[PDB]
Amino acid sequence: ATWWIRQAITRSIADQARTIRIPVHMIETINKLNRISRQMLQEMGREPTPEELAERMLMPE
Amino acid sequence: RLVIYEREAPEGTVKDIKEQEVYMGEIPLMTDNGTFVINGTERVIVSQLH
Amino acid sequence: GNRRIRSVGEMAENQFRVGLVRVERAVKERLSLGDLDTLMPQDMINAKPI
Repeated sequence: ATWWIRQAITRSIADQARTIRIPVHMIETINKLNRISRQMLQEMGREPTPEELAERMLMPE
Repeated sequence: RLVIYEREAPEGTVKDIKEQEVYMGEIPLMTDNGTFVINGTERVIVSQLH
Repeated sequence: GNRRIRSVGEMAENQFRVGLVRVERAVKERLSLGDLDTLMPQDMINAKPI
């Protein structure tokens, strides 16, 4: 059952907790960005330029 | 300095990785005249009496 | 004799202290699940909060 509940919670959290609902891949995309910004924060000592993360990220960047 | 104790110690370390100076925040600096510049604007911090 | 005077230096230290406890909770959170040799003292401590 854990999987189903965990599936159920998350699938709902993704869906309704934002005043503007956004599709899931978008959320997952976002999450990917913060995580990188963390390492890159101190790794770079300043913080990544908007295009810094762009090559780290797959998409059109 | 990150120390890891051998599990079920007497305390001794498995590995210690010294991460060189992880960066945390940028703290504002006080000017030679005792003022601060936060966003382009000189701001002074009043001493408190409590 | 009962009115004490603080001033900027002390005040920044107090806020910074709060910044360090709120990082402490997080740090413990990561050491909860930790793998031995993968992570180092960077992957844990954030910047923006402080």
